[PDB]
Amino acid sequence: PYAKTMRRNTILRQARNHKLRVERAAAALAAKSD
Amino acid sequence: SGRLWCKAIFAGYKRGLRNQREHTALLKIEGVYARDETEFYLGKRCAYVYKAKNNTVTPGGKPNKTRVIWGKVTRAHGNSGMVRAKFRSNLPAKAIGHRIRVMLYPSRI
Amino acid sequence: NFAELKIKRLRKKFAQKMLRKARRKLIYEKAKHYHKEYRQMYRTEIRMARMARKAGNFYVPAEPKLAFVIRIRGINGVSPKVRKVLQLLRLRQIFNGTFVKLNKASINMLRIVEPYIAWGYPNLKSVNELIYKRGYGKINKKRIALTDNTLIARSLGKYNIICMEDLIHEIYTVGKHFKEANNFLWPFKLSSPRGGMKKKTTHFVEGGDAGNREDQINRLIRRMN
Amino acid sequence: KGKPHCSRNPVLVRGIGRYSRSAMYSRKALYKRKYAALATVTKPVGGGTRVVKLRKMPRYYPTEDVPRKLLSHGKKPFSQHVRKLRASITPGTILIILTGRHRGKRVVFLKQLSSGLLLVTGPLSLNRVPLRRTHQKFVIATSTKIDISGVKIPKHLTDAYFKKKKKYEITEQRKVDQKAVDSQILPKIKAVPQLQGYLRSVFALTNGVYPHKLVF
Amino acid sequence: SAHLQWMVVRNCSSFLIKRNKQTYSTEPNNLKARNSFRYNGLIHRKTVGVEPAADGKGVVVVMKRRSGQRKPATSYVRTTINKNARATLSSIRHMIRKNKYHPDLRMAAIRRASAILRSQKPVM
Amino acid sequence: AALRPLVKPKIVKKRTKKFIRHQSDRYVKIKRNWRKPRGIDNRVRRRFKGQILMPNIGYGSNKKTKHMLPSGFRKFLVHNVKELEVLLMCNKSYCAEIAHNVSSKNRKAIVERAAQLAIRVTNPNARL
Amino acid sequence: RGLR
Amino acid sequence: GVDILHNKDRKVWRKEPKSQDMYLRLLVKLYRFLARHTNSTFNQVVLKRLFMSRTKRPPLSL
RNA sequence: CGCGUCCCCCGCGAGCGCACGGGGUCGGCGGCGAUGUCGGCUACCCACCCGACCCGUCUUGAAACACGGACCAAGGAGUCUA
RNA sequence: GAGUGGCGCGGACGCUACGCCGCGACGAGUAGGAGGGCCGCUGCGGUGAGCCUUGAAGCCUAGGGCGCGGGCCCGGGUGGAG
Repeated sequence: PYAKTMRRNTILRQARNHKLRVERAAAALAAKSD
Repeated sequence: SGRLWCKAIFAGYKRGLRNQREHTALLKIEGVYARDETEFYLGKRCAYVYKAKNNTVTPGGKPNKTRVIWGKVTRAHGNSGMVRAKFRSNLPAKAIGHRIRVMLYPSRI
Repeated sequence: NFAELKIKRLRKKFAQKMLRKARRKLIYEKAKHYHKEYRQMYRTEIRMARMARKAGNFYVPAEPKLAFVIRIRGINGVSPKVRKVLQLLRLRQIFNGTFVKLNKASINMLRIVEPYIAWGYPNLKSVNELIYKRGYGKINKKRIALTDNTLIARSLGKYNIICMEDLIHEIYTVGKHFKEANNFLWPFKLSSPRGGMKKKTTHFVEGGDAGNREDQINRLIRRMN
Repeated sequence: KGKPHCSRNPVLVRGIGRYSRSAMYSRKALYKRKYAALATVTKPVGGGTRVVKLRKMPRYYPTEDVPRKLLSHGKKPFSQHVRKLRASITPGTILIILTGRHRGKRVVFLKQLSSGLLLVTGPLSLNRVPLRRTHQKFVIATSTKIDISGVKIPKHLTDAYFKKKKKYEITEQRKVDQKAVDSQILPKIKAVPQLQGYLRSVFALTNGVYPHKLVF
Repeated sequence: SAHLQWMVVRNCSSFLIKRNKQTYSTEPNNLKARNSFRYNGLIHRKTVGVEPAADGKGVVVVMKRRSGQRKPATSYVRTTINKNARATLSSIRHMIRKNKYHPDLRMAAIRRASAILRSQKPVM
Repeated sequence: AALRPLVKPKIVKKRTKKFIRHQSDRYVKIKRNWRKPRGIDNRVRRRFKGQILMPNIGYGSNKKTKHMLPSGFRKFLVHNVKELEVLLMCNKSYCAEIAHNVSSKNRKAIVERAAQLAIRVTNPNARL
Repeated sequence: RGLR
Repeated sequence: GVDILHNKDRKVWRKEPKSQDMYLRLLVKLYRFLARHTNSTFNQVVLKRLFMSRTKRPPLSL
C-alpha cells in the first residue's frame, strides 16, 4: 500500500527538481546575455 | 487515380535453414534497406492479390476473378530493412518473389 | 427474535473489517520503516568509505550476506556430485534462480558447480522484481502465485513475515528466518537472457557466463526478468 | 441537504491524487463533519376485486438455461469508451483519406465527433466530397493546416446525423448544411496560395517515392 | 432402500441405454431421462412423473404415494392437468413445494411439462 | 429456420488430417488404419524429421467441444420413435440421428416426431 | 468508539 | 528439461476397494463423507481399512 | 483529529459514484447474395516451398555392397491339462 | 452455541458419488511390465415391447461427420434374408 505514497513523493520530487533545473538554465541564459 | 500501396516482395517464410515456419512471411519492401526505415511499416496491412479461373465476389464491386489473402506487418526482420508479415491464410510458395501490397491505412502519421 | 442475531452477525463483520484496517496500517508502516532502513543501509556504506578516504585508509565493505544463483547449463551429460549440489540449490532446470546466503557451507558448494551456474550479489531492485514479478510461494507443496499478502502472511506469519515487503526485507537483509522465507520461494522460472549470453561453457572472467559475477548478476537479472 | 463538489486533490498521475490522505482529510472537513450511529396493485373489476401482479411468473421454461457469467470490471460499452485523437489531427489540418471511395483526396478536417470518427469536409465544390465522417486510422494528417478556429460548425451535424438509416437519395437538409459550412471554410482556403488546387488533386505513390522518406 | 437398489441398477437395468459417449434411462417416471440417483423413477419412495395425456393435449402428473410401495398397481396417483400453460407450470410447482414432495425435482418437472405443452402446440 | 444449440463455441481442432499408417502409401495389403510402428529401425517410431506423425494424447480435443458436430450438437443414434423422448429434455445439447437400417416408413415417423419434440435430426431426408 |  | 525421476511419482495405495459388493461399497460412501468432513482421524483409518485386501485385514480372534 | 474517565517529562452511521481492483466486452458498425455465387478444416486431383533413404530383422552399429519381401485375397503362431 | 438470572406464494444449474468440481506440477523411450478401452471379432446367458422384403448381412464410394487413436456413425449405389 505504501507504494502509492512513495511513487507520489518521487513524482513530486522529480517535478520540483525539473523546475529548479529550468530556473538554473534561465539564469545561465541571462548570464550569457550579460 | 494513383497507387495507395508500397511495393513489397514475398522473399520466403520465417525459417532457420533445415526448418521453415509457413505461418510468418518475410517481406522485402522496396526503398527501405535498414531497421531505421522499417519502423513506419510496423502494424500496416499487407495484401497478396492474385486471380483464379472462377469468379468470386468483390466488396463494393461486381464479381471479379481477382482474390486476396489479407495479412499484417507484425515486426522488423534482420538488420537490412526486411520485415515479418503474418497472413490469415499462410501464403502459398507460388507467391515466392511475387508482388504483395503493404498498404498505408493502419496509419499512425 | 432475530433482532439480536441480525446485529450480532454485523458486529462480527465490522470486527473482521476493522481488524484488516489495523493489519493494513501495520503493512503500510513496516513498508515505510524498511524504506528508512534501505536508505540508512545504502547511505552508511558511502559514509564509512568517505571517512576512510579522508583519513587516507580503506573501508573494505561487508562481504555480501546474499547471492542469486542462476543455472546456465542444461540437464544432459552432468556429473553425479554436480547433479546433487544443483538439486540441493533447487536449480533442477536451465535458467532457474534461487537466493543462496553466503558462508563456508554455501561457496564451497557454489565453486563445485561453477561451470553450471551464473551467480553474484543481487541489488535491492533485483530482489524487488524477482519477488514482485516472478514471486511464487511453495504453499501445500504447490507453486501458488503471491497475489495477496495473505499467502505470505499464512505460510510465513509465524516468523512475522506478513506481506510482500517483509519477504523482500527478509531476503535482501538476510534475516534470522531467511531459510524459511527463501525455501518458501519456489526456484524462479526466469526466461532466456534477452540480448544473448557471452559464452555459456567458459568462466565470466575469460569472456564467458559461468561462476561469480560480483556486481554484474543484476544486468543479466534485468536481461532475464 | 448538500450539493456535490469537484474532486479536490488533482490527478498527478492516472490513479494517484496529488495530496496524501492526511493532506486530504484536511481539505474534506472530516475533522468537523463527524457522524454517530413493488409487486402487486389492487385493480377494480365490475364479481369481486382483483390483486394483479407486476412482472408475473413465466409460461415457458426451456429444457436447459446458461448460467449467470462472472463479473469483469474494466469492459465499458462503446458509448462510454475514451475517444483519443492523434496530436497531428488538429481542427483545421488537411488530411488524405486513404481507403474510401474518396481514396487519396486531400480533405479539410473539421472536428473529432462524440463517437471517435472524424467529421471531415473536402469541399463538395473542389474534392466532390460531402459533409462525411472518416476514421483516424484510415487517414494521413499532413503539415497543411488552415486557420479554422473562427468558423462556426453547426451543432446538429453529429454522429446520428451521418448514420445510415436504410438507392440513397440526398436530403435537401444535407445540401443546405454542405453550403452552410462550405461558405465559411472555402474563402479561408483561397486565402492561402495554390491550396484550392491542392485539395482538387488526388494523392498517388509513384516511382522512387517511399512513404517513410516523404515526411508530412 | 434407495441407495441399495441403485447399486444393483446403476449399470445393469433394462431402461439403461448407453451409446455415443452418452447414458439415458427409458423409465416410466425419469424426467430429464438420464442415468442418475436423483432422477431414477423406480428406486425412490417419493417420485414425480410428468407425461403427456392419453388424449392429444395436456400433462398428467404421476405422484408415487407413500404407503403401498411393494404394491405396484396402487403405488401411483395420476392427475391430468388440461389448463393454460402458466397455471399448468404453477400447479406442478404447488404439488412439489407445498406438499414438500421431493423438492429436488421441482424445477425439472416444470421444465419437462413446459417442453410437453410446447410439443402439443401446432407447428406452422 | 433450423434448430439452434444452447452454446455455439469455436470448435478448435489440433489436427484435422487422419493419422494414416506408415507404408500404407506403398502397399494395398497395408490399410490406412493406424498401427504403432514397433520396428527396431523405424523412422516414424523414433520421431525422425519430415516423417509420418504418431497419435500422441497431446492431439486430444477440448473436453467441452469433444464429439461436438459442426452444428454445435452431439449425435445420439435412434432406432424407433420410443428412443426420441430420451432426447426431449437434453434438447439444446444433443441431436438425434436415425440408424442406417431403419426402414423408409419408420424414418417418416421419427422425423415427424422429432419435429413435434423440437429434436434436431442429422439425416431427416434419407428415404423419401 | 474513538469515532463516535 | 527438468531432472525429475518419474520412478516414485505415482503413489500405490488403494483409493477404493477392488471388491464389487454393494454393502461394503455403501460403507465406503458413508466413511468417504465422515473421514474428510469430521476432523477425527478415526474415520480416515477406518475408510483406509474398508479398502484393504482380505490378507491386510486379518481375522481378529475373540 | 473525540472524549466520559486509567498514567511515565513539566466494537455496527447512512449514502452515492469513479476504477491500472479475484482471465472481454461493445449500450460499435460495415459490405454482400437465386442462376451464379456463399460456406465446406477433412476427402478427390494438381502445383509450389521446406522436410524427407526401405521396411521387417539379428546387431556395438543397417538406407546398406547383411538376410526375408514381385503383387493381392484367405489361413497363420504363448494354447489347454496337471 | 441455548435457557432462570442485575400485501405478493417465489429462488438457474447440479450429485451416471465407479459422479461432478477445483488447484499445482509434470509428459523421450528399445527389451520389458502394468493399467484403461463407449476398440474390433465369433459364439452363450440376460435384456433393448431393438432393427428388417416400405429391403438384413456383405460389398463400393471424388458424399456428410465423429473420435488423440484402435475404429465408428451417417448419405448414396449394389444386394436379396437375416
